[PDB]
Amino acid sequence: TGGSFFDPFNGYNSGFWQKADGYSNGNMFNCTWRANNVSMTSLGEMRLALTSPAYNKFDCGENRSVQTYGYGLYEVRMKPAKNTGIVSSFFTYTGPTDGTPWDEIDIEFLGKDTTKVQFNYYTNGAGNHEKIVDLGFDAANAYHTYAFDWQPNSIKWYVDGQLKHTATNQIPTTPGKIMMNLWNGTGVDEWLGSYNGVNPLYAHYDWVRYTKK
Ligand SMILES: [Ca+2]
Repeated sequence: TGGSFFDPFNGYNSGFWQKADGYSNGNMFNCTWRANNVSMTSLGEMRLALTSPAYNKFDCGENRSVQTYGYGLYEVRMKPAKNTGIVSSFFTYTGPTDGTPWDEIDIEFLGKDTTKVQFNYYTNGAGNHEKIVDLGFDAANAYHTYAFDWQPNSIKWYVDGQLKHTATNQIPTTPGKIMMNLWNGTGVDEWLGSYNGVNPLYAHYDWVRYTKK
């Protein structure tokens, strides 16, 4: 696994992170990941872009850690994109492609309503832990700090240092990579709203911190 770190996103660290490029996840992810869709701003931010190179085709950005991370506090200072039919995320993930069980822990912002955040996690591919929380502000407007404390017997999620949600049942056990992506869905209209093709759209990440357990 990796040790504690802080990245201020003043520049793109290619020994530490890697960009998805040249393929689509398939199913609900109605886009092709492109390296060019992950970029660094002159303000010290990582920006993920949803862009359209041709009619009804969408390019998106996903960035992942090279190392894998285990128990402890994950914090992201970010602001999601705002639009029907999209998600901006910050999550941990390992699964069958990595020779392990599907273990994942999510903070997801459904673009159809950026005044709510969704929490979730999967343990050995079993999911359905969705919890939707009212933020009391519009996440798309300004940076906020979002976090999860992943322990052996519980996950605790925070918004600006305040506890919002706690899970205790069927908790993930396999270290995963730290990931962020922004994408437009198809086939999941009830969850995300339909996507209406509007672009470009951006999600911005000021910084990421992990603190080992
Ligand atoms: Ca920064």
